[PDB]
Amino acid sequence: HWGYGKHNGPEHWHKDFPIAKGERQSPVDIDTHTAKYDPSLKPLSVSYDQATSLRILNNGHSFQVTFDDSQDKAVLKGGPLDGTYRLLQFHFHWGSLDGQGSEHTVDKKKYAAELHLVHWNTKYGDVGKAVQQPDGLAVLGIFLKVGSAKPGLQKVVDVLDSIKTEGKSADFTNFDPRGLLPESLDYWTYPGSLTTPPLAECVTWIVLKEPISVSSEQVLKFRKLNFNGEGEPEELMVDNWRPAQPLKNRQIKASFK
Ligand SMILES: CC(C)C(=O)Nc1nnc(S(N)(=O)=O)s1
Ligand SMILES: [Zn+2]
Repeated sequence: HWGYGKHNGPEHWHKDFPIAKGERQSPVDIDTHTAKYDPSLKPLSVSYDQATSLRILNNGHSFQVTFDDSQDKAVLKGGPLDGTYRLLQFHFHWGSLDGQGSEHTVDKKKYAAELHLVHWNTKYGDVGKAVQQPDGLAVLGIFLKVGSAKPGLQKVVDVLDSIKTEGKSADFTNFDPRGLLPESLDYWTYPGSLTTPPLAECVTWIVLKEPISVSSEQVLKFRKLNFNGEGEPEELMVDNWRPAQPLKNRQIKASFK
């Protein structure tokens, strides 16, 4: 199975998922001086007031919080998007040390972690259909740097001990993802892909310029998770990030000057 190790990591994924070498792969380095301000871009509309979180799960490659996506409860619209995108789940990518962990980079800078809020276009009816469409998904990416704690992240951090190994899940109701968002919704956007297999080229990426700060204690709890299932040799879930991929024939647009 694919993973992040020497023998099954990102450099191997193309063998099972040949689109890994495709024309719109993610993540990418965001060269801030080359991204063009696009005044036609609209402000992002993040409507999370009615979000219904359901469960938190260790899937062997990250941990994810899943939401009820059977109704327009927590939706993303505006920005570069046409139509309405329902929040399905969020998860993180992080490093073994604070100097790596993000998937996107900014002028080659790596952040300690990156949060992905994954949404799918309601015109396609379900996420499985959406993944087969070039505009099927919108992933809101938020960088994490280490400094002050993020209070809205603590409820997530405190339950991670109950999902240490692959396959574990827990009830995770009444979590408000608005507590994970930075002040500014200034963003970069570009057409890309899922960053884990199957690497489908179905995503409009919306990457916020402003990171959130999390504390060393919060990220250290991420690093206690395990890639392995219970009973297997313990392998810390760290460095679950795909490196930046070739930009190829793509322009990154900025919502801000
Ligand atoms: C629910 C399912 C289709 C899903 O969300 N799959 C993802 N695969 N990579 C993602 S990422 N790291 O680009 O946000 S999301
Ligand atoms: Zn992700």
